Amino acid sequence: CPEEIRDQLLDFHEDLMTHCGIELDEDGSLDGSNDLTIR
Repeated sequence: CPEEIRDQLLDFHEDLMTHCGIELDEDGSLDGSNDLTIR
């Protein structure tokens, strides 16, 4: 099977949110606070 058992690969889709683009699209995806306690 693929890596993700659920449907496809990751987070219900890739080329959506944070991971296909990480040069600054991750940096845009990490928008504000309240993502982790290390903030």
